[PDB]
Amino acid sequence: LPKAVVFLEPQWYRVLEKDSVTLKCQGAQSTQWFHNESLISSQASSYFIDAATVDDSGEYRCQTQLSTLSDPVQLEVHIGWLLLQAPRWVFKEEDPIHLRCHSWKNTALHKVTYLQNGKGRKYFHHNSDFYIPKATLKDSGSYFCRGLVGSKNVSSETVQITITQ
Amino acid sequence: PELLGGPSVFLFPPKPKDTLMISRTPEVTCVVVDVSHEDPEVKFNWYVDGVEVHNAKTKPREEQYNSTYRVVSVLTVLHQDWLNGKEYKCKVSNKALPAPIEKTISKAKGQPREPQVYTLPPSRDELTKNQVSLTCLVKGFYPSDIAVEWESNGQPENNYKTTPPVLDSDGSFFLYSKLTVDKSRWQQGNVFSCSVMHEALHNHYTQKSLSL
Amino acid sequence: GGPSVFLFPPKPKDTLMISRTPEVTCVVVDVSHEDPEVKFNWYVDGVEVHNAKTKPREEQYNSTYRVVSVLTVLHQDWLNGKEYKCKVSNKALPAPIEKTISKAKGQPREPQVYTLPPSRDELTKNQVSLTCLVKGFYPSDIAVEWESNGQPENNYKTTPPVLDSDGSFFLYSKLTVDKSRWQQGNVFSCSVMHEALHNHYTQKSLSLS
Ligand SMILES: *[C@@H]1O[C@H](CO)[C@@H](O[C@@H]2O[C@H](CO)[C@@H](O[C@@H]3O[C@H](CO[C@H]4O[C@H](CO)[C@@H](O)[C@H](O)[C@@H]4O[C@@H]4O[C@H](CO)[C@@H](O)[C@H](O)[C@H]4NC(C)=O)[C@@H](O[C@@H]4O[C@H](CO)[C@@H](O)[C@H](O)[C@H]4NC(C)=O)[C@H](O[C@H]4O[C@H](CO)[C@@H](O)[C@H](O)[C@@H]4O[C@@H]4O[C@H](CO)[C@@H](O)[C@H](O)[C@H]4NC(C)=O)[C@@H]3O)[C@H](O)[C@H]2NC(C)=O)[C@H](O)[C@H]1NC(C)=O
Ligand SMILES: *[C@H]1O[C@H](CO)[C@@H](O[C@@H]2O[C@H](CO)[C@@H](O[C@@H]3O[C@H](CO[C@H]4O[C@H](CO)[C@@H](O)[C@H](O)[C@@H]4O[C@@H]4O[C@H](CO)[C@@H](O)[C@H](O)[C@H]4NC(C)=O)[C@@H](O[C@@H]4O[C@H](CO)[C@@H](O)[C@H](O)[C@H]4NC(C)=O)[C@H](O[C@@H]4O[C@H](CO)[C@@H](O)[C@H](O)[C@@H]4O[C@@H]4O[C@H](CO)[C@@H](O)[C@H](O)[C@H]4NC(C)=O)[C@@H]3O)[C@H](O)[C@H]2NC(C)=O)[C@H](O)[C@H]1NC(C)=O
Ligand SMILES: *[C@@H]1O[C@H](CO)[C@@H](O[C@@H]2O[C@H](CO)[C@@H](O[C@@H]3O[C@H](CO[C@@H]4O[C@H](CO[C@@H]5O[C@H](CO)[C@@H](O)[C@H](O)[C@@H]5O)[C@@H](O)[C@H](O[C@@H]5O[C@H](CO)[C@@H](O)[C@H](O)[C@@H]5O)[C@@H]4O)[C@@H](O)[C@H](O[C@@H]4O[C@H](CO)[C@@H](O)[C@H](O)[C@@H]4O[C@H]4O[C@H](CO)[C@@H](O)[C@H](O)[C@@H]4O)[C@@H]3O)[C@H](O)[C@H]2NC(C)=O)[C@H](O)[C@H]1NC(C)=O
Ligand SMILES: *[C@@H]1O[C@H](CO)[C@@H](O[C@@H]2O[C@H](CO)[C@@H](O)[C@H](O)[C@H]2NC(C)=O)[C@H](O)[C@H]1NC(C)=O
Repeated sequence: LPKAVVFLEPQWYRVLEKDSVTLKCQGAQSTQWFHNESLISSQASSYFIDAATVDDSGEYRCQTQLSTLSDPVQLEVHIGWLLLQAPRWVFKEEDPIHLRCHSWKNTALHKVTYLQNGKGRKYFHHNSDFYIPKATLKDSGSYFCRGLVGSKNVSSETVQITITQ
Repeated sequence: PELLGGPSVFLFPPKPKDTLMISRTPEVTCVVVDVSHEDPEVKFNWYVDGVEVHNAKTKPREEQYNSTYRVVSVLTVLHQDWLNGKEYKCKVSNKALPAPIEKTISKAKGQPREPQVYTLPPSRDELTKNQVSLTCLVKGFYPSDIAVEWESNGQPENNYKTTPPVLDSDGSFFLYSKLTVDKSRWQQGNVFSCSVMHEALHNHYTQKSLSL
Repeated sequence: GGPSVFLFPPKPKDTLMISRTPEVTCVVVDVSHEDPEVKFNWYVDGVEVHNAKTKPREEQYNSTYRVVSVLTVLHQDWLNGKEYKCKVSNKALPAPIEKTISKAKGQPREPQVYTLPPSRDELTKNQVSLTCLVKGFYPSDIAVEWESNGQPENNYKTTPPVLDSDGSFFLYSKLTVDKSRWQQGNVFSCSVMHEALHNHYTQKSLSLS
């Protein structure tokens, strides 16, 4: 009894409306897809969301003829200008941390700041991913990003990032 | 114009006069600016204390010099609704925004304080010049919405300028109005009146005289 | 994009008093950690001057740098409309940012100053309003203060300048004093400083009638 697996591409499970998301079903022939425990039309091996809306949020499970039903994979579609994305929330010492200040429709953002516990940690003239090459205990905390979209000053929601010894 | 950030909303309260005299119609103006040609459609929802209302009047989209559309919606408010402190909310939807923009205006919250009105004769040194200055000091008032006019014999005098209101160090507001007139009118002396409209005045009106 | 520049003029009181030293202030913000070097060049009427004082960069709470350069100016240079240019160079800018400031243009008009006792009506109140009218001044740059018997009175507020019909400006200053301090017969003074006043200064006094 091999379990099918839902992979996200690109891997971010938190996305903004209008983002594209591909859900790939890894089993092993034919496919079925459940959204919020209910069958959707697609029987394709990879289910494609052209332009994400809030209602696309929730749980996805797939299955193939040679598979049992997959564990649920969560997708969260957020509404707003900015979303701070991460590969995961928990990191160990010396790992690299890669945060992304994703902006709506990938709109040009400038004068961008990544904040840790309300204090600026990194500023870029132009939207750029924040990189910590090797994590330390002192890097854990609450993060958001903000910037200028033209002249509008916008801000992402906060995320928690933990570093373990 | 790149209009990268999409439209902006500005929400204006009614003119003080309009809120005070039943002869005038007070309105709150929601104006949406920096609307693009490519996503020109703007939707308005209006709310009073959280309750949605349908009596607004939206003008058609207006082509602007800067190569944007400007689009305006006016909601006529009822007189006592504004003075009771009811919150007016304009929600603006448009495809160049990831979410509707919500703006909220209401009257200034806080104890209304009654204005003291003091007419002040021109100084002894100005009394040698050809034209003199009649001062109306209006102080101790709250909120800052107020209107000040001048009259002589019950007919308007138009040769006056009024300051904005100024936050006084006691937390209330004051202003000064200056009426300039000929020296001989004062030496005679004609009777001038400084008249003021504010919610905390009985009948929303008071008048103070100035003579030699 | 890159860092932004703000060029601030001197305090008007500073340009008018001999005992003071007016300065022009050039402020650079949003200077990155990557490109933190900032170079200033200053010009007066087009000729470069070398006596600006530049402060060490200060890291802000948001993790950008802020760098300030201050140029001391001559009162007369400013008052005669000379132009002050701050040129800022930094790696993150393709070209330097230039800012120029000067005194507002137009023919200076001498303000007239009048003091006004409280309206008789105000005498039921515990404190009274002493009024100083200042009118017919151009440009709008002005300083108004109050003093009693040689000591600065702090309990006044001044309206912003208001454009009068003839193109000049007027304002009112209101000093509040205890009603008993007024009934005592103290001399109160309205001090006005404007470029078009003789010695940039005048005083008009108010007292019990
Ligand atoms: C990280 O953290 C840093 C530090 O906190 C932060 O820096 C701040 O950044 C903003 C820009 O994003 C900058 O904002 C500018 O502020 C000025 C006025 O600033 C004075 O007053 C504020 C308090 O109100 C005070 O915080 C400042 O320290 C400063 O104080 C003055 O300091 C000087 C010398 O130190 C003293 O001599 C003065 O006495 C003292 N003044 C006071 C009052 O205390 C503002 O400029 C003024 O704005 C008013 C109206 O808002 C105008 O009427 C006035 O003319 C104008 N003066 C001048 C000289 O320009 C700036 O607004 C201008 O630029 C805006 C575009 O950014 C624009 O919207 C405005 O309309 C205005 O445009 C200018 O108009 C004039 C004509 O009016 C034009 O000649 C000029 O060319 C126009 N400029 C244009 C088009 O670009 C602006 O709001 C703060 O000052 C910074 N704070 C500090 C402490 O430095 C970073 O942003 C943060 N970074 C990130 C990524 O988060
Ligand atoms: C292409 O062209 C477009 C038009 O051709 C252009 O659109 C313009 O965009 C700019 C922004 O870029 C807008 O700027 C606004 O302007 C208002 C004032 O607007 C009135 O007065 C102007 C003259 O000063 C008029 O030009 C304008 O038509 C408005 O006129 C009023 O209209 C009413 C109904 O139509 C009517 O009832 C009035 O009688 C009438 N006239 C007058 C004289 O009032 C700024 O006004 C604020 O407003 C607050 C609350 O309303 C007041 O308390 C403040 O005193 C006042 N500020 C002043 C005088 O400095 C307005 O608000 C500011 O917003 C910025 C940030 O966005 C802040 O820096 C300021 O602090 C202020 O923010 C407010 O602060 C208040 C005080 O505490 C607070 O209560 C508010 O919460 C706070 N609000 C916000 C949002 O933060 C801002 O500067 C123009 O109005 C647009 N012009 C037109 C014609 O619609 C477009 O931008 C161009 N596009 C491009 C790409 O170039
Ligand atoms: C888009 O929008 C966002 C959102 O609006 C905007 O963000 C906002 O930017 C503002 C401008 O930069 C910013 O205001 C400044 O904020 C900081 C606040 O941090 C303060 O920290 C103080 C102490 O520092 C720390 O102390 C702790 C413990 O004490 C230590 O652990 C740390 O190591 C560190 O040293 C703290 O005391 C202070 O608290 C303040 O005061 C009391 C304290 O009792 C408190 O009760 C208040 O709540 C208050 O917050 C802050 O938390 C601050 O430094 C700035 O300081 C001032 O600047 C003011 C005007 O700019 C002025 O009134 C002050 O006098 C002081 O100026 C002094 O410094 C300047 C040089 O910069 C100099 O010119 C001047 O002469 C003085 O010497 C100021 O308040 C907002 O915080 C920020 N808002 C948010 C939510 O982040 C963005 O900038 C825009 N974004 C983009 C991306 O473009
Ligand atoms: C699947 O379930 C999720 C609940 O987790 C739904 O997400 C909510 O959607 C509504 C409106 O569409 C929003 O108001 C909520 O804020 C969403 N909640 C969360 C937690 O994201 C989703 O709509 C459901 N989709 C379908 C097709 O049934």
